[PDB]
Amino acid sequence: ATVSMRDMLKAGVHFGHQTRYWNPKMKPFIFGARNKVHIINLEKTVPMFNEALAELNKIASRKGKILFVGTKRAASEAVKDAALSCDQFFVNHRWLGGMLTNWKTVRQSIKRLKDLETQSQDGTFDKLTKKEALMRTRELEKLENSLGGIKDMGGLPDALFVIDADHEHIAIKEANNLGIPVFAIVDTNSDPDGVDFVIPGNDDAIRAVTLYLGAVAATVREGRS
RNA sequence: AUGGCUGUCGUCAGCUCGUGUUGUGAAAUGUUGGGUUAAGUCCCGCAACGAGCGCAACCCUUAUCCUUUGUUGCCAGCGGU
Repeated sequence: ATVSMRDMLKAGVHFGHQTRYWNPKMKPFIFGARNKVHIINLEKTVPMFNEALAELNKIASRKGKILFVGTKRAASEAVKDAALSCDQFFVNHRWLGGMLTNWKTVRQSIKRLKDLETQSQDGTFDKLTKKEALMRTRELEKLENSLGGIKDMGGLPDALFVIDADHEHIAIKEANNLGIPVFAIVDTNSDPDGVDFVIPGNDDAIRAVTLYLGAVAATVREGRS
């Protein structure tokens, strides 16, 4: 149920950014620098990866709801195959400022989505002209482009999973406000203090983000069972 | 001292609210930015997300055809003048 260090070496989890963009709040997780490129200290990560999954074992056991957040085009596709396979919720596109704290408004937009979603099945657009139908599908697709992965959310999620916290610092501000356990994949240039469960790793690699997703996929399915 | 009614900026495209967020606060954000339009009209980005009054549309007239009717209106196809 846990990953080995050998597989992570092939995954490229320790290939951080340069020594010019590094964040000084990551010193306890910085190994060295080769060709002026910081290496993630893998010794601290592996044990912290398990307790991160251990926390995932507890929340998923009590019918908990988790949220995978990643707005990078080099990670936007993996999260789609992740949440849909493990029966969860995700946000691959633009993280709206106010998805959590301003839920009383995003709740109605979901009703607006489901209003146009229900209108798309029966075919109500066939009696309206081409102008009214195209207009109702240009927003319906935009809400699918925004709230498409959280249509059946049902209230505030109980856990937050983030990919590269510094690129998602809007989501962490909302997570620390409501008191939600946030599990983030922090990079050498990212923000560690905002997240209580930090997982020092890389974000600009395809195989790196999937190795995390493969691990979190099984542990949450262990909670559903 | 007022109601109702009116002129003008101006038919200019702006004016605001609920929630969230930012700053001790007045307030800001939304309404900024790249393009675009007659126009905060529309798309994309974006700590903003939505909505309301406005703009637009629905109203009237004019322009083309068809259907319905033919008076006191009209006169082509046929006669008497």
